[PDB]
Amino acid sequence: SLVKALQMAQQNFVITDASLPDNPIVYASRGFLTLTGYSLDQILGRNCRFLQGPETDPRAVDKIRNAITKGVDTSVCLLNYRQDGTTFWNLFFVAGLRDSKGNIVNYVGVQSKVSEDYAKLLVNEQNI
Amino acid sequence: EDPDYSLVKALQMAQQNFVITDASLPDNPIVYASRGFLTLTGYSLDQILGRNCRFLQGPETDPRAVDKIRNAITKGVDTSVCLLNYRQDGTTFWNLFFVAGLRDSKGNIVNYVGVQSKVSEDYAKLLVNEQNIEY
Ligand SMILES: *[C@@]12=NC3=[C]C([C])=C([C])[C]=C3N([C][C]([O])[C]([O])[C]([O])[C]OP([O])([O])=O)C1=NC(=O)[N]C2=O
Ligand SMILES: *[C@@]12=NC3=[C]C([C])=C([C])[C]=C3N([C][C]([O])[C]([O])[C]([O])[C]OP([O])([O])=O)C1=NC(=O)[N]C2=O
Repeated sequence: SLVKALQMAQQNFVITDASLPDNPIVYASRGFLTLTGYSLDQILGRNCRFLQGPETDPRAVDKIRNAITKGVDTSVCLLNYRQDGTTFWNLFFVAGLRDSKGNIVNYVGVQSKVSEDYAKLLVNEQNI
Repeated sequence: EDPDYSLVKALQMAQQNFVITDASLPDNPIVYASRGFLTLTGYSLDQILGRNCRFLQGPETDPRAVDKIRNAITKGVDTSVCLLNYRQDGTTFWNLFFVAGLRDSKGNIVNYVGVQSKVSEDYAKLLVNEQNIEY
């Protein structure tokens, strides 16, 4: 009763269109704007990867990239950057929205800023 | 290990037929719609976005069923309703849709997610008899 219990804050979510080449962001909640610091215009049309930066863990990025292309739902905690250049730890959950026949045309992303000590716990788990 | 998200679950059981409304905006207008909702209703994105979902309703739509959602919506309680909707061409179908409010850190509903589905005639009769029980 933790990983899901805390993460439950859902006002931070995006929707992406997989039918467009780089699975770009087609919708972002105002909460996502608040969290990331970006305007709607500087988000829409872009792959969510733009939040990442120098100190972002590449091996973590690889894990979700694979999860997404394989269509499996997963969550991941990695280092993200705001509009201004500050960094927060992002625990986000990505889930593919399958049509009646099982094809993914949209994806849901739910983002969460997590504390330092919780991030350390989540990252170490990923290091296995 | 993995979350039981109100939003994620509502969406996964949606069958690519859903919308997102913005509660902060006047009259809780649709700010996103899946292609599934597009084909179902016959409207284009330009004919949908910025509008309240009530535009799918018409002369025969049960005003009682409508009252049910309106109430559940103002009280921020998740519910599903089966009412008669009208496509852009004016043909009718029975819509069984589910709506769930999304709250911010302060508990305020800032977004709604709706999940619509066309139901067969025989199935509708069932859902409606059940619906009528509370009266
Ligand atoms: C971003 N959230 C997010 C939400 C959705 C629904 C999807 C599909 C992806 C993300 N990403 C992951 C990112 O876009 C990309 O998939 C990964 O970087 C791996 O692919 P690449 O090609 O870059 O190796 C999110 N990434 C973030 O860093 N933060 C989020 O909140
Ligand atoms: C519409 N789906 C739908 C989805 C969401 C997310 C929300 C918030 C509402 C709907 N409506 C209900 C409608 O917009 C309105 O809230 C009710 O009619 C009651 O309000 P009013 O002020 O009009 O009495 C949906 N209505 C439909 O008829 N069909 C759906 O698919």
